[PDB]
Amino acid sequence: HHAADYVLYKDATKPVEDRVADLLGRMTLAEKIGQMTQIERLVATPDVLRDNFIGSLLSGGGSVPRKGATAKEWQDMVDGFQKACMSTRLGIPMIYGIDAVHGQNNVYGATIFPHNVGLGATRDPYLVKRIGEATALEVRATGIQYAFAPCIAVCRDPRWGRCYESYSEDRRIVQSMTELIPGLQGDVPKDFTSGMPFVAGKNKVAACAKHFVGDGGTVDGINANNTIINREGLMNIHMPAYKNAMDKGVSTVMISYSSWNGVKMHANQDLVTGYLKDTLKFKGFVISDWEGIDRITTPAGSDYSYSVKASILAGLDMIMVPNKYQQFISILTGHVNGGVIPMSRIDDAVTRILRVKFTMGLFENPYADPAMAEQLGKQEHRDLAREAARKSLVLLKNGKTSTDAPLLPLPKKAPKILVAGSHADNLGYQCGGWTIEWQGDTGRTTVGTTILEAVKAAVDPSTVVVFAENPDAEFVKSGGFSYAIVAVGEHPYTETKGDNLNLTIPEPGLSTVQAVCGGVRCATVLISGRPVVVQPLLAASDALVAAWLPGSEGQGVTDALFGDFGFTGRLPRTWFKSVDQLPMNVGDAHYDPLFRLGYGLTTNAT
Ligand SMILES: *[C@@H]1O[C@H](CO)[C@@H](O)[C@H](O)[C@H]1NC(C)=O
Repeated sequence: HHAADYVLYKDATKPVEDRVADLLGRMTLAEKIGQMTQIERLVATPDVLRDNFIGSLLSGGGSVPRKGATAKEWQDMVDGFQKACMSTRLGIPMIYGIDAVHGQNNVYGATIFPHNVGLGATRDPYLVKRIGEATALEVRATGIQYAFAPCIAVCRDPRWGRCYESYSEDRRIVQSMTELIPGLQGDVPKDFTSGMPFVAGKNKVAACAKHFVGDGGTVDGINANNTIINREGLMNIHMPAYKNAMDKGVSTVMISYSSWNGVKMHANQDLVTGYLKDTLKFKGFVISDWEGIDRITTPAGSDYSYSVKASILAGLDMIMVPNKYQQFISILTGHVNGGVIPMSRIDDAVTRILRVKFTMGLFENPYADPAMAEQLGKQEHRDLAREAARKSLVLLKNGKTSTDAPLLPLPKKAPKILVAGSHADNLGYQCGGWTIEWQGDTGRTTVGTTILEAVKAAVDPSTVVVFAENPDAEFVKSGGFSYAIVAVGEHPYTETKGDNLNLTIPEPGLSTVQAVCGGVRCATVLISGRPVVVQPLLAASDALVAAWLPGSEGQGVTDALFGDFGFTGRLPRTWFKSVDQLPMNVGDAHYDPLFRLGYGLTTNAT
């Protein structure tokens, strides 16, 4: 179809499958294995990208061009690495991936939405769609084309450090919230074949259903450990949302570090090829986790030869190396040259990678759009995050006795009020993990509104607002306060750092609630990624709200505290009485919750 130097794969009017086959038929083994290789930006250079024909780059948590970088700085970084890849013989663009899991959360000034546990509490899949929509725009603001989300783990034990990354312990809720996928990617057309990848174009991103499969079912909630459950229970609890993800055209699937009955996911051919690919008919690309193939062995990295063979034969297509690319490429090349990995396996992997790249429009728009930079932290998106935060809140108590006046909603007009606690004025704590840094961080880490800021923004001008982080009992008694709002809870964490067998919040937390509530009628705002030991907090408090990890828009919290909207959130997880009960789900036998799944009190707007 026309000039003498025509190349079919470069013709945007041709069918994706024809473009994929055309390009594939031209590629050398080095060019094929290059597509299968994803490296960290920290090891990337123009020569490295060109000389090893690299297929993909990522930023891990905290991997940023610099602290405070603008959207434009991100675009220019991404474009520099793209220019190198486009300069190879075949000019195959790279795809850049990142953990944009509650907004474009590594980026300064990005809107930070509630983490998944709170979204589960909203029971609003359209809200979650809109969050996917907004997140795609903020990811494209930075020139990035690929988000490692959604996490569709079904967390069955809250001692897991990733429980906040699960929408719920109930798979039906997780299933409903796969609407994040068409938000991030665009809706699939009416004719669509389940399992095909889809991304609408340059204003959308490729998505990633993760981590396949049973990541939320591990023993004692130990992150990346073994999930012991029969096939029936794997398929009834952990798998279903993957089929909803196929039906919505999820582009990619990331494999879990976890094992299923002692078999590493990253080596599990029956599940990755037999089930995901051959039974679900998945046609996008399967990606490893970060040194996931290394960790097939114990110790990790003790037979990288075997890791490469096991993973690739199992059916993984792209490998998140992410640093030792030369070793990865060399070992895989050697296995193919030795006949240990057939060319049919390499060609399948490359076909899937190229199918996602052509489908999403990456060969037509390999570079960033500078007009999209201004999408970052946009007010419309902050309004959406505020709505989500407010909708996520679960009211657990609202009066000590059944005869007390309901504390919430609080009046905006009062002579003097107290805001107190470690989490009342700490933006980093209210965002939790995967925010700026991998593990999150403390204090004013990005643009947002703390709970204290939000109070000051909500109250009548005649209300005096006093902040004290950890006031003693006498301070409160002597202060002439109408009421207090006290915010306490967990510190930020991510992955194995968040694994916690006691689930008791750090001090001073309880002690400040006790001091404050001892003095004046109090509304306690509990910031956590999960249920935590709550009976002592409840005993002290007039009202108590489970606000989860509500993100940058702290006005969502005060929207409900002051009655602009009613409380509507409901527990998306069981609240336990004691950690000795765990695991405890919601049709066991020892099922004896403090608050059952679905519990939540309501108020009416004032
Ligand atoms: C689970 O963690 C335990 C305790 O650290 C360790 O013995 C074991 O290797 C882990 N198992 C798996 C499958 O990761």
